[PDB]
Amino acid sequence: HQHPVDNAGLFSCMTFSWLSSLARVAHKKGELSMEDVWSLSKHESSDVNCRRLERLWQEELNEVGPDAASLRRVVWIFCRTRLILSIVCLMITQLAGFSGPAFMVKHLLEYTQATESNLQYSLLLVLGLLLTEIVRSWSLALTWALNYRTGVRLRGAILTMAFKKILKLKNIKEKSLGELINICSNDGQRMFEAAAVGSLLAGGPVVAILGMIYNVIILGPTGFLGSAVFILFYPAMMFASRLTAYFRRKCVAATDERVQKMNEVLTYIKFIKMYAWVKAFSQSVQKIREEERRILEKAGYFQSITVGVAPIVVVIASVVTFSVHMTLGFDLTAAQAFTVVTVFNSMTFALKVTPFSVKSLSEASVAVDRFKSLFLMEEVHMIKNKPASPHIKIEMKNATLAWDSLQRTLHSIDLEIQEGKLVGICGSVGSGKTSLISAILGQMTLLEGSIAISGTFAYVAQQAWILNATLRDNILFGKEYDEERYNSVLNSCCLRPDLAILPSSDLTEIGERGANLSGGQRQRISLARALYSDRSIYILDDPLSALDAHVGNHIFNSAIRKHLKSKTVLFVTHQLQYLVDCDEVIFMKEGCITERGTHEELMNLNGDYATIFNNLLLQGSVPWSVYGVYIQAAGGPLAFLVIMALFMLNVGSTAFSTWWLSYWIKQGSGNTTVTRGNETSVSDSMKDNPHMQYYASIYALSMAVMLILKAIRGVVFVKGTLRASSRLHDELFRRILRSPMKFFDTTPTGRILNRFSKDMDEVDVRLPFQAEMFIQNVILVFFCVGMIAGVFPWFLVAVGPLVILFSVLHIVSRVLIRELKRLDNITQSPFLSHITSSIQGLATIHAYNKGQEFLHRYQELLDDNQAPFFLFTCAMRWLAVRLDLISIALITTTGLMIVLMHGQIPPAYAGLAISYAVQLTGLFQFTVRLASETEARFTSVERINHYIKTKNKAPSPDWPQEGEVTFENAEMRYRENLPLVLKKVSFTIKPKEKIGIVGRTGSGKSSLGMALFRLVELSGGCIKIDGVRISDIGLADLRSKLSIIPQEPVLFSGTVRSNLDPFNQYTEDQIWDALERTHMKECIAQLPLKLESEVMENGDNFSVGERQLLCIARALLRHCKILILDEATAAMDTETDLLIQETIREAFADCTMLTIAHRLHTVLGSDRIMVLAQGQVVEFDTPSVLLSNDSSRFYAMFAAAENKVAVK
Repeated sequence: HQHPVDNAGLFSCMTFSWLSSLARVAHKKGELSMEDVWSLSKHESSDVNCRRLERLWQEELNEVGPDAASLRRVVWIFCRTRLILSIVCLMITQLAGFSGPAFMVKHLLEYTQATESNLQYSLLLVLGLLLTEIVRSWSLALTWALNYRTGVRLRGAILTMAFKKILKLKNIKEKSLGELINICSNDGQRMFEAAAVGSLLAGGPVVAILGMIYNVIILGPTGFLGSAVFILFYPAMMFASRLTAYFRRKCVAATDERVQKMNEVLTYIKFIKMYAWVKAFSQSVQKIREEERRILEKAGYFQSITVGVAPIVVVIASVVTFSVHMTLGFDLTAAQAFTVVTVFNSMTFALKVTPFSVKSLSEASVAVDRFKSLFLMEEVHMIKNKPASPHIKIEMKNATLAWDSLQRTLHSIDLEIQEGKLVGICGSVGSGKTSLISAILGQMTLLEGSIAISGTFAYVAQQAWILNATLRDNILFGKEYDEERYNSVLNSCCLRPDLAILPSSDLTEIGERGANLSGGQRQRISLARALYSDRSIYILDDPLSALDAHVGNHIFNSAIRKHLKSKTVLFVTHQLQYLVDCDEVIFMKEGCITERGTHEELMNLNGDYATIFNNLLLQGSVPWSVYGVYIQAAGGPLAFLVIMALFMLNVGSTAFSTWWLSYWIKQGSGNTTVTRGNETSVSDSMKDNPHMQYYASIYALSMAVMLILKAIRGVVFVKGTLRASSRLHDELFRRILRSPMKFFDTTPTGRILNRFSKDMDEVDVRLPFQAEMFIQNVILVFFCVGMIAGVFPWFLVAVGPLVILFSVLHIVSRVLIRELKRLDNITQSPFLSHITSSIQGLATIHAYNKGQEFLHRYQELLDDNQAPFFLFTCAMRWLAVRLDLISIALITTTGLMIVLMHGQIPPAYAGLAISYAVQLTGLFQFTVRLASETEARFTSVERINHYIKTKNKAPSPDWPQEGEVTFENAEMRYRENLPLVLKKVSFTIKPKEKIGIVGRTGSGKSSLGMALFRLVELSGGCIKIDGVRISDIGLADLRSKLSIIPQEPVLFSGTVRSNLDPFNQYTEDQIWDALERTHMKECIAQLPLKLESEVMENGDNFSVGERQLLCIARALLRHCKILILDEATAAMDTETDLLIQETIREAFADCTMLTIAHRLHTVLGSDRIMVLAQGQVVEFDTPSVLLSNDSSRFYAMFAAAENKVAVK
């Protein structure tokens, strides 16, 4: 039966032994492939379960009605038959995992206390213990198998129904926030988890109740205190979890703000370095980091108070019960005490899994509510009426429709067209053509009139849908491939030029791409698809919205007039050009019919259409270096030693408390003789000993000591790990990524913004948690083995082969698990891609007929994703069962060891060995899983560490005054692999002289500005300012003088005062004087807080002119002797332009002025004009002389610019 699951018997299904061959193949080969994973096993396909659920829901709706219908009843009825069997198996395992400690151990200890010699009794008891262990383990395996299969079935069915519903929506208004995910995406994983890890809820209370009753039976009124301890304990941990969640949410808000600021200042680095403004941003980031650190610290304390639930509770309950029981006058023995302790050690198993069940159930309930909210919407309704006459295609007779908002836009619409007729519709903006287009497709609701439609539609929207596939099939849209049709379509739409542009051929994709395409080409492929589809009636809505006249004419005369001569065409557009050739024109205005007839008749009528026409014509290897780096960053070996010492001290304290309990009992009476009864005798009772308060005092002291040590350990570990994480990344990374050069160009800025947002989370939140859990588990295992082997020295024989077996099995398990995970991870993505591409643009999908193709593709991709999930879960259960077998063997060995030696060991030590052997169950799986999880988190540190690893000449400040600018053959190159931009450039500028820069783009205009600031080192020559070489002056000293106004005005978040002067080097009087000169003082004065008013990002509070005026203000604040102006007139109005020229000439008239712009009039008034071409200086003369020379290129450019106005 194909899949092996359907052929296995009961024994193979109970042990998961049908998966064994895959492990052997994975070991032999090295990696797996999708060719031999498996297929799907039937009984889990989408169609069968979808039909079943649909039938159930329809029956429910018919039975009750759409007011009180519930999805919970339907889901329960769907999953009713198997949950009962799962519950029965769980009850059997919980009942059989308690009969061991309560009945088997007590009889064994009581036998040890007796004075006989038998082997049959002890052998029978050993047999009983082993059999109970086996039964418990195998029952648990069966429960898990059943639950996994049921969950997979339910998830598939619900997801397929959810995506089936969406394709028939006629009120699409919710954004792609619910539809894309919460209905057909990972939202079904919650419904899977509710049946996989949900349920299992009646597992804790039952065993807890049974244990409480048994304890009261054994001891009684003094045995009635363990219940009190447990009840008073657990709600405290609930409260601690709530507080941790609250603090975590607040920290999330703060770090979101920090990363927002980091993104804001990551790409302005030229602006920052041009003024040497690196001080402020460091301060701001440091403050935000401090606040985040404090909140994280508090959350860490409250989260770490929790991880020690079980042994602490056991010790507390035992101490209280036994102390109160003894300090009243009573009797105790080894059997009772150690039976009670062993029972206390088995109550705390299902209380390790109840909370996950509760939270999973809550999430599932919310998801079901959302699904039921979706399932009630308006369906589709397609018109099936046929025209009375065969010559009629569309029919309209006094039909009125209202758009559902119900808003009327159409009123008494009547028209009639026939096959082979071209009809054009004209109207203004908002006339109501779109309402008619929406009504003819049947989307609009019907209120009055009759509708008749025959034919097939071909719809071209004003926007291209663009489908994630190859060009050939995208044009094909699921049609048979041909040759003459294909080339006729290409020639008709003149797509051949575009084919040569494509790198490879017409086989690439039109998805995200790297070059995208133009709107006109998208329109061209849209009409290509439409006219290749070969439908009956064509609906064309303004396909030529943004095209040139020529291509419109060729497209028209090639396709519309020839191909669709006999095909009905409906044309809706605003332009009145092609309407000459149309055989019918209908004018729509104010939702009523105005004109009807041919074009010539329309001109004959001479109505509003004539007026409008006239107006228009007018891998994960992770070597040890990572661990070494983390340890070195944490502080050194001393921190490691301190933390390990504290862990060992805590666990040793717990072990000492239990040992003292064992040591008190052995000292029976103390060779004390009493005269009770009628004759003297030596008592054997523990109460008779005169010294009893000693031992109770030492008990209380032990409890207090253990509590104090646990608190100290938690605090110290949290603080140390937080310091280790906070130093490395931020301190040694932000200080380095603020002084590279050119590194910012040949590297995307979207992958340096990352590693500041995700890696910080991975290093701050999860690593300490996982490390703490792992270390605690390992140390506990070591202590348990040592404590057992201390009493019986021969126990260190059955530990060797078990270690060898564990080492053999672990590697195979790890390889199989990794390989199975990778396949699911790789195969996830096309599912999501198809879902997104289908959700975007439902109109065209519903336009022709296509629903079945998309549904089939969805189902196929669903199954291909589903299979490896099931395989992965089965592998995990396989490993768990093997480890359980090892533990059972160890327990049986120690029990037999106790039995075989009798009469030479006191009963108390035998009880202690038994009490410590039971604790070993269910630890190895936890240890292995936690080791893998904490290994997977040590990858971020590697990337961060990799990215981290990869004079004098101070003269007097006489720079001002005679500020001469001289160039002597300056050469520079942007990169070492590119041609030199500047080639022997030399010029001298006199002080207080105005110079303009003109030339074509790419000829080296920006090179002068880049090299004047020494941002890129020159390759030859030298530049001297005021007789001082710029190479001998420090970068900080040189940049503090010159100023440049950028072509685009940018502003940062904060107050106006910070945006004007962050260094607080100026008082208010100069700021007001500067603001008054640019006539913006009144605007700031009108602000309620003036200079304290808050400024949003990008300066959205102000208009463009205000931003530019603020830029000139901050330029005027510095009072520089040398100024560079760079294209201040990009898209700014003429009034503001004359304003800025007036302000510049009134303010910058006492300093050297250099201008680089595309407007000749800006540099017309300059003393001299510079012309550059191909990196060489061409012309250097006054404007009067340059204009007088015809051969000058500047004069030719001026004539060409002037001809654009005089001629036109």
